Order: sequence, then structure tokens, then C-alpha cells
Amino acid sequence: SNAAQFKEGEHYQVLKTPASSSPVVSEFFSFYCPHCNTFEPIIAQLKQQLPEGAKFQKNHVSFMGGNMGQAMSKAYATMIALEVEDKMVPVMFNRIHTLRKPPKDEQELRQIFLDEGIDAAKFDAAYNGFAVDSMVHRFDKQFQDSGLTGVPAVVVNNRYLVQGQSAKSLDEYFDLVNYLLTLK
Repeated sequence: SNAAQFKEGEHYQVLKTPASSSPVVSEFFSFYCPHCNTFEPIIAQLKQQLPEGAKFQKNHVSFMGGNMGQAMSKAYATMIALEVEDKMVPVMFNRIHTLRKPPKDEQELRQIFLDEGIDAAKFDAAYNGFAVDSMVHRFDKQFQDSGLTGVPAVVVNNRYLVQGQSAKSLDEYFDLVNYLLTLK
């Protein structure tokens, strides 16, 4: 017998973007998105069970938060640049969704980092710097080129968009991502 396989059109969609050069799982998210917050424990599990060699990369989108969406994307890229994601990702989700005190402007956004002990000079150099600017350009262009319509969204190898609702269980969802990682 031959085993059943995941199906294009039911379980995933092939996007117009080029395939990646190595295996990668990308999650498009916003800190403003409650469901993205809810998805965090599942993302942690997903990462822990990925095949050796596969990368995982969050991409922040700028379309939630009104006039603070771009600033919040810069904040996420700053977390990457400063290598403080493990602390600052849950801090930022907590600030928005549990404390429910989202930053009204870039000054308040910066203060969220300083209040966790992030060095002010390092923050200022990163937030307004070239690496962060480059990363936010990439987040936005990837979202556009991929033709995505909302968050959260999980894309494997740059061109396989997971149809999240198609999986009947978490283990099946993981199986789907692991399968897509083998496709070019």
C-alpha cells in the first residue's frame, strides 16, 4: 500500500515566492494580535520538535496597532538585533494583552525595553539602526510578496502556506510542517 499524503489546496497553498535555499519555518505575527499571543506555547513546541537544520523565524507585520504598527515591527527587529527575544517577546505580549497598556508612542515603546534592563544606548543604536531597518523592510516585503491576508500565518520554505484549520490535531499540524520542510 501507499500511505495518504497531505494535499495541496486542503492542507497548504503554494505561494508565488521563490523557494528558500535551506529549510525554514516562518511565522507572520503581530504583538497586537490576541491569537498570536495564544499561539505562543504552540510555537514553542513546534520549534522544539523541528528537524535538525530547520530554522524558525518570526516576521512582525505592521498593519495592526494603527500609527504604532511600524514602530512595533521595529521593536521586534530590535529584539532580534540585541538578542533579547526570549525576555522581550513575552514582555511585549504581556504588556499589550494582560496589562492592556499598549505604548501610545515611540517614547513609551522604548521605555518598555528600558524597564526590563535593556541598555539605553544599545537600544537607541539598534532601534534607529541599519540592521533593524533592513529587517523591517524584509518583514513588509515578505508579507506583500507572499500575498498573505492576515496573521498569524505560517509559511514553510518561503512558499508553502500552511492552512492551519485543516489539521485535526496538534500532532497532525506538526507532521504537516515537517512534511512541507522536505519540499522545494
